[PDB]
Amino acid sequence: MQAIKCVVVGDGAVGKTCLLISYTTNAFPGEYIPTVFDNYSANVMVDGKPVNLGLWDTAGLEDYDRLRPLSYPQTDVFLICFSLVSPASFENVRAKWYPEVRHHCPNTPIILVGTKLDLRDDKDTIEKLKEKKLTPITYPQGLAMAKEIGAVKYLECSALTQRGLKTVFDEAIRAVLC
Amino acid sequence: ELPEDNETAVYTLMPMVMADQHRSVSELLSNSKFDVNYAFGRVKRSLLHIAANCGSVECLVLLLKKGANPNYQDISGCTPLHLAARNGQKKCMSKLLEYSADVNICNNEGLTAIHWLAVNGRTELLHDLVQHVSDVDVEDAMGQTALHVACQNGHKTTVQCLLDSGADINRPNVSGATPLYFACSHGQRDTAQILLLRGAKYLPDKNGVTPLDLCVQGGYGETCEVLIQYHPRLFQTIIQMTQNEDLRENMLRQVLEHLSQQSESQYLKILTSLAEVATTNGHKLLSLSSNYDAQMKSLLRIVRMFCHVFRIGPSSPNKTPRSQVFKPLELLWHSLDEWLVLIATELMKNKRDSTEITSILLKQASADCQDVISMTANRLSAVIQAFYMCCSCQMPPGMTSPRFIEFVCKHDEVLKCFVNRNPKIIFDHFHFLLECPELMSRFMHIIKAQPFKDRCEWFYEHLHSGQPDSDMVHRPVNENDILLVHRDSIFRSSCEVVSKANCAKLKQGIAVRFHGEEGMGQGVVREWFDILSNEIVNPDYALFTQSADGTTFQPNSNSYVNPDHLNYFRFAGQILGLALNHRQLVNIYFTRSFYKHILGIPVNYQDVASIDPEYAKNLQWILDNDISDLGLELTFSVETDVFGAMEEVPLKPGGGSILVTQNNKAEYVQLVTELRMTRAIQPQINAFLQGFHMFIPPSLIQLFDEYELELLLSGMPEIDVSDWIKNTEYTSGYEREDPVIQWFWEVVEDITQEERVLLLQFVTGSSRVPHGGFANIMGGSGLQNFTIAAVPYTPNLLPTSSTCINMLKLPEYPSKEILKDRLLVALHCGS
Ligand SMILES: Nc1nc2c(ncn2[C@@H]2O[C@H](COP(=O)(O)OP(=O)(O)OP(=O)(O)O)[C@@H](O)[C@H]2O)c(=O)[nH]1
Repeated sequence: MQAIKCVVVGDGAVGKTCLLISYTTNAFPGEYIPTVFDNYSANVMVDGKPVNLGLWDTAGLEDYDRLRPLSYPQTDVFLICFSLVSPASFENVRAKWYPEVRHHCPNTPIILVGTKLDLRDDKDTIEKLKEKKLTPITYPQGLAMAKEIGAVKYLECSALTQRGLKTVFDEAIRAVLC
Repeated sequence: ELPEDNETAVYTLMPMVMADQHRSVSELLSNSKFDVNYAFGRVKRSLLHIAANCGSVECLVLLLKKGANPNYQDISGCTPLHLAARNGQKKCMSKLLEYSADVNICNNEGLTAIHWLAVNGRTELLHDLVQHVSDVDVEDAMGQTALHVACQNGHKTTVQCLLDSGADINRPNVSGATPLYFACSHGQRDTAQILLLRGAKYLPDKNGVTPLDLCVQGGYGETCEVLIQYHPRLFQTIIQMTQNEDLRENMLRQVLEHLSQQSESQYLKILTSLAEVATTNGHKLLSLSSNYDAQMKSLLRIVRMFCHVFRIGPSSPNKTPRSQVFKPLELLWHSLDEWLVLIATELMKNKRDSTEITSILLKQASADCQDVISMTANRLSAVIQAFYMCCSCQMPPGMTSPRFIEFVCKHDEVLKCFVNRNPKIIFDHFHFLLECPELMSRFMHIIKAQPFKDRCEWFYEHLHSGQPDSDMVHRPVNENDILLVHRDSIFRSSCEVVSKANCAKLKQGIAVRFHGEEGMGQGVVREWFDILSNEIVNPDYALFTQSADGTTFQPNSNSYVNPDHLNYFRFAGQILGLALNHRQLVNIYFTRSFYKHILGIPVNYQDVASIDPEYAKNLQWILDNDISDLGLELTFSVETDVFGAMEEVPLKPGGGSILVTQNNKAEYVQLVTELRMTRAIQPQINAFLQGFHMFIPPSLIQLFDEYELELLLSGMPEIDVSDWIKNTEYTSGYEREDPVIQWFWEVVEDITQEERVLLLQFVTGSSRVPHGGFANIMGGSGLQNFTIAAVPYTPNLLPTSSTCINMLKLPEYPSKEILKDRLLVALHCGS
């Protein structure tokens, strides 16, 4: 039996908590609660021998900006995450996350994932964004961002309606294995 | 010490609790009046929640002894039990229970300690917890029990403990879900197998979705074999599901593959079932009343799996039974033959009807009936297409079944009649002509008569099928396959690796990376073609000579000096054909003669002027006038270059003794053509054609003439920005810096056409422009519409663009004068 460590990193209010609770329990929280620490698990198969998947999550506060590095050691995969409806978080990837993750762990593969796809599909969301004179983030340049930050792959997923959720972890496990 | 204010107190306490200073907190807790139960922040989470979440066991006991309530729930309804349960801190659990912490409390959604514990699968904690938990089958808001999620995450040990505790095995959800149903949803093997041993029941959901509906959709072959082990009846249901159009074809292939390698018996079963259902669909397809789109799609859908699965051989862990399954198909083929006879009788009816039409012509309701037959022909075109695919897989590739060739020719009139009635049939179903050159000749003239547009896309879909595509995958190729050479001496460096490196490895990759650099970009690679292309036509190499018109290039007659010109010309053919394979443009303008050589079309008299216009004028004049009475005294012998020596050589064996006259002047000019432009550089052409056809088969490219090939190979010669914007004169554009856009429109028209191309060259990387205008711009990810991104303006700022993505970073210039000056400066530096 073999085990791997996977970590989720991204700005607060992005949907990291929703991604792992929805995947593991199909349940979507109704309220708005930041976190300080979380953990999950799953299973996969390799050559007839089970392989365990370990998933860690981290917060965004300044105090946890230093503890989050402390959770990186012996990490085998990273999942940098950003909010598809919040351009500021996407811009923060270049400013904060891409330098930060590479500074602590540059060797391991990096995967870019976009959440809040449900708000991205909602028509009312673009209406309020339009009044605010804002436009949602798009796919083709997001892949360019993945190249710029050296991320192996770029994916888009939902947590409420689960559109494309399952592919996120399949590419992650596929990417790390090969 | 902590301040009297609680907000400052918790902000001070919050950092230490992680550090777990057991002594330090003690004095602060004892000598301060702050309330531990106080909720802080919008979330209103108590300090106990933070302590419980982390592993600082000491702070828990101090907080609890101070009156902290372990049963307290925040707005989310999660108590200290939940946060500690997720992290599986056994010390926290023991101390929580010691001081009156109850485990039966639930959150807003009904999730309890068992659910979080089940998700993480900490069986050791489950052993003790269940003894305390009142009920183990507590349902959530959606009516899902603990076992539902535990099985979904595939925790083999978790389910074993729960079943030993009496957990329900057949609890239906609100929708009717079964713990097997959720296990198959995420494709778990061990949990599904365990459930079958205990005797899990198979029932469908209240919504009507059977468990196998997701299993086939998920394409988890591992779960299928265990399910079919105990329920062989459901094996047929998989075949039935093929009819439904809501299921993706790709998934069904992989699942059927996995079952195939198991044993030859199931391999035969899959083939037989596919043939049987295919036979039923075929008869339904022929019926006029049946839906036409659905039936042909279903039949083609099923046939594709049968063709692919047939080609997948078995493994030890090739005889008759592969042909026996064709016996159910020969029933389908027999009906097809009979229908091909029946339509042949229809031709007699049409021919008999033609007698009435021709008789009226000589002496000089049916439309609807013909349409139905044409619609029937369209449906008949689908089945024959399936028959071709079955024949194609009947033996190794590259060969057409002799049985296929004999009857298709036997019904040549039927096919040629249908195409005339419905020219779209070639572009809808009758596609397989491109494989057999012999069948191509019969329909090539018919196909060429059709509009070029319909020919273009049909070419694209076939060629792109065999591409080693990686664009959307964007997975880097193996470094062993990616070339790594220095850009200096591009012509020499590129060829050296190609010839030295293994041929198989090179043809399996697309990446072009320079040695010692990580640079990788479509625009950069597109620029690599430009530099490489220019060197090919560079007079220094002497490989190609400038044409008389000065706008086209063809191989130089003196190129033979280089000893390895055969090899290098062969390499050049590979590079040029590689661009056509992926559809990138090459800036070189080849001569009319050269493009004909690519297609193999013989040159004519006009091509003579490419080298000697004066001599061509003599060849056109001789044809235009009778020479029998003019006494030219010219035989089939003309001076020609022979290994750099001017000598008199007959054009054909014994031609010197054959006088040229009116009867034989037509060929005399024709023979002279290859004498000058083809034989002279025939060795060079032979090598070039060898390289070019490696990636572009002659039959596929033969479909297009010289003019069409250049447009595809080199691109559109005439361009205009109005195509991008699809307008001529608006007061505003995209409502983005419109006054700047107007100036941007004013500058582009003022600047000459040639320098506007250079602007596109910088962003795109190729001097030429793709066919179809701006509607078919290829960027980093293929089709990508050109766009411009606004940037804040700074003094002496020039526009910039990431060449991989065909997009421009245009600063918000406040005046037109600055706008035009800055781009002009960029042109100077960007050259
Ligand atoms: N409808 C919808 N809402 C989402 C989605 N992703 C995130 N949200 C909302 O965004 C809020 C903030 O995300 P959280 O659940 O707190 O996860 P997080 O942003 O990573 O917060 P931390 O894990 O503490 O860093 C959630 O409460 C959700 O309501 C989504 O994909 N669809």
